[PDB]
Amino acid sequence: FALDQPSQNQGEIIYIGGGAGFVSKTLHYKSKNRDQARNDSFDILKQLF
RNA sequence: ACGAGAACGCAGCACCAGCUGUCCAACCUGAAGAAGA
Repeated sequence: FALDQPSQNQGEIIYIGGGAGFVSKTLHYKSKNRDQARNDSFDILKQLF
């Protein structure tokens, strides 16, 4: 209902634990472009499911 | 009727005394329960 999600506060956000998403598991989209990172993600996830 | 006969190379005696199989050394290195249940 709120989804405030405080942001830009000196980077104080950590996805600690699990059962949240597959983005925190695979690390290639922090050094690519949105279309390019999603293309690489599609290439690597074609082998899964 | 032998340069002969008779005659134990034998008796006593600890291969023993002292001496750390010790000294140094990490079972140690590298490694998400996620993911479309």
